[PDB]
Amino acid sequence: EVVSFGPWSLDLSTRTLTREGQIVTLTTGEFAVLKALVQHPREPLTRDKLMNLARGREWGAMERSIDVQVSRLRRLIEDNPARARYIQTVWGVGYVFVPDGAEHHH
Amino acid sequence: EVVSFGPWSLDLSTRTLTREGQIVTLTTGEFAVLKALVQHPREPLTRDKLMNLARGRERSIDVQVSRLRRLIEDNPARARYIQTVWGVGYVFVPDGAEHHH
Repeated sequence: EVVSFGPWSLDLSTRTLTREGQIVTLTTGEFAVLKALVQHPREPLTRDKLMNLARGREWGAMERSIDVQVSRLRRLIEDNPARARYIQTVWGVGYVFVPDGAEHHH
Repeated sequence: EVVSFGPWSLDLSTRTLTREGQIVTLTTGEFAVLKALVQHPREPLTRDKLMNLARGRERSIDVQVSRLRRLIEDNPARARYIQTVWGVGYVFVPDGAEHHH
């Protein structure tokens, strides 16, 4: 079960993120949040749903953790982190994984 | 069970890190690694012992420690609370005391 997006590939078996031959170091949390997003393409996830998927509901009180984790994923995977395309912000709700990097209008 | 080090306080009950009245945002991993370290003061932990304590179920740890350091250390390049045990892993020194003392 390997998912691709632009130059990135994520292998959910070996829990590895690759690009251009190199395996990139992710934290367990970054991996868990990325996994959740790629397993829900084009579906908006609230910050709570993301934490519930990534880490379980016993961590729910550290919800703000997710915004930090997403911003670190973005610095890594986005052509331009300030203009994220793979992980887009759903305003007032949370985040959405767009595998093709397509804007809202398409 | 609240532990202090310099201006920092960590409440293992409410899982909150405070300084100067402000609660600081940690990731679950940063919290788990910090908890492990403060629960083992002056005991060198290998990278594996740290991962076993933090997450049960690991290069992740070095990244997590370096982020903890950027946050908690007066000078991150000269860590005093989280010191490097060369070739082994890391040690939590609550008073920030150097190796010679």
